[PDB]
Amino acid sequence: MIKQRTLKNIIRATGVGLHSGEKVYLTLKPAPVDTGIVFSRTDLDPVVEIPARAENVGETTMSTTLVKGDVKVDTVEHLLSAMAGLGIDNAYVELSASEVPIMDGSAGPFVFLIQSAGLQEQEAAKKFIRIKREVSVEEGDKRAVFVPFDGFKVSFEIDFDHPVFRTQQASVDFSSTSFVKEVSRARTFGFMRDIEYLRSQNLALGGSVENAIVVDENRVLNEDGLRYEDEFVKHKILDAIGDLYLLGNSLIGEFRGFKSGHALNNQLLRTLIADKDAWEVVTFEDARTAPISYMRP
Ligand SMILES: O=C(N[C@@H]1C[C@H](C(=O)NCc2ccc(C#Cc3ccc(CN4CCOCC4)cc3)cc2)N(C(=O)C2CC2)C1)[C@@H]1C[C@H](F)CN1
Ligand SMILES: [Zn+2]
Repeated sequence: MIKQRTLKNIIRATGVGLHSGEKVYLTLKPAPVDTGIVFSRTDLDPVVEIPARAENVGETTMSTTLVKGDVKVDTVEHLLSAMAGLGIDNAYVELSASEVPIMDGSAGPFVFLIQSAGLQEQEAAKKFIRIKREVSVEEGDKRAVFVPFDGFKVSFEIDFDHPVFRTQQASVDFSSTSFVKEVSRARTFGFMRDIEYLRSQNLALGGSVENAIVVDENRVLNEDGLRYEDEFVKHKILDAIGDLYLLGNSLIGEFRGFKSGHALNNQLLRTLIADKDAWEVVTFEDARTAPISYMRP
């Protein structure tokens, strides 16, 4: 059968929080069967643990954020992206501060570390949510859609009215396209104008070229430019995938985002969980017949 994966070994990384400018020490520990992904504030006494279920999501404005009480964990999307990518079911994610470190602006550093350590299969069937019906949300000109699909695939359009905006639509089937190779390296991005305002509202305090695509009026200001033709929309997919990990079970279906953010992605989540008609849980007693598949541990 398809079995749950956890970490083989623990991983320590160090970085800054993009919004906080805070030095943050990160530790990824294996977790038991049926733990799911569980974020943890080790700097607090006692320690505060927020499962990365959708129920725990807060201010979605500048990043995806987990809350319990008046304790938050900011910017989980890139890491959850990475964990989703490699099909990790169970991990604890320890932090010395409120924000998850940004590293380079992509999932790549996270995927690296996860795979250097390696994965452990566990005597327990992986549980899957199969999309069974179109489920759609709109707000103004944004839209966000699940569509049943025998596999896992993500599509995104964006429109920025911008000299730099190269391609603004992409679609990836992850049962025939390497998440690792095609999506994981896609960096977050800010606009020159936004940044000037946000710094003077104590946001983007840890932001630099070393972890973000910086865009002028006209051009990427990053000396070494883009990792991809379509990095921006490739990053949007990355983020989308993270948000979808909050289900707390992997997805057999397709997502389509149009101009969508964390806020509308999270609405889509809630609505989907609410319409029990629209989905079902499935395990597979024979991976050679299952519609999505996995990399070697
Ligand atoms: O990636 C995400 N969203 C995407 C990207 C983008 C967005 O929300 N971006 C959010 C974002 C905002 C600001 C920065 C920065 C910086 C910065 C760079 C240089 C200096 C000065 N330097 C410092 C060093 O010295 C030299 C100068 C100072 C600061 C990076 C990302 N977006 C948008 O739609 C944008 C348009 C609204 C969709 C989510 C959200 C979080 F960003 C993380 N994941
Ligand atoms: Zn992002």
